[PDB]
Amino acid sequence: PQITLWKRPLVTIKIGGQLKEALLDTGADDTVIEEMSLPGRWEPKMIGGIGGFIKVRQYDQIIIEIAGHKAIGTVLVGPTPVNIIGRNLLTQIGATLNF
Amino acid sequence: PQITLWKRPLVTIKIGGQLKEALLDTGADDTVIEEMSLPGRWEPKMIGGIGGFIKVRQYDQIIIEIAGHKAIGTVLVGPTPVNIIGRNLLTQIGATLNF
Ligand SMILES: CCCC[C@H](NC(=O)[C@H](C)NC(=O)[C@H](CCC(=O)O)NC(=O)[C@H](Cc1ccccc1)NC[C@H](CC(C)C)NC(=O)[C@@H](NC(=O)[C@@H](N)CCCNC(N)=[NH2+])C(C)C)C(N)=O
Repeated sequence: PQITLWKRPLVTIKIGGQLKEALLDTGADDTVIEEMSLPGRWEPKMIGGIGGFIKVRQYDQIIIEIAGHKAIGTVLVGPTPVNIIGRNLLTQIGATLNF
Repeated sequence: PQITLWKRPLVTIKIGGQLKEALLDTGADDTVIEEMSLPGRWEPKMIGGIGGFIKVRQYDQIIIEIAGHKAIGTVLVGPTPVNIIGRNLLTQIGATLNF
């Protein structure tokens, strides 16, 4: 897929058997998903963004399918206004920005 | 160019008469620049992201050259942690997201 940017780049993902919508974000180092139950151990972390810092639960080596492509890596879960797929996962599906 | 996502995608931009380094942010609807005295009128605006909102000043019709690509649109100036080139300007340089 060659995704143009006139609209927000929304993609369907499947995490924990659950389908959700997420924004492919090249300005995010990591991947933060809204509060949900995820099987596994998780370590408490803090990340920051434009408005400041938020507390998240950190899950390692989670299997996640982004637009059909699979990836296995870290997923942070917490109070984000929107689900974001960061660079840690976008590199796994071989996404690049072009112009 | 084709930008890979192993590292933050940073490019040099030109606003007003100065050179800067900005991050191409596919998950930013808007463009927000670090604090700087740009001549011209503006309106107060509130912008949010992860963690909350920040107050910014809004300038319209500003010309920015990004990666040797001139565009023109609204720029928001405020105490942002990084210069962020959003979709309002990315669509003007014809940038796509491909995986
Ligand atoms: C391996 C870990 C690395 C270290 C780790 N990294 C970070 O914290 C880095 C700097 N932060 C990030 O990468 C975070 C996302 C979270 C994350 O990836 O962890 N990135 C971000 O927050 C980037 C911008 C940025 C980049 C780098 C630094 C700071 C800021 N923006 C992400 C964000 C996504 C959006 C859909 C909410 N976009 C925005 O914030 C833009 N906002 C918008 O476009 C709004 N119009 C959206 C709606 C707002 N309102 C609402 N939802 N009710 C803004 C630039 C105008 C850490 N914790 O220190």
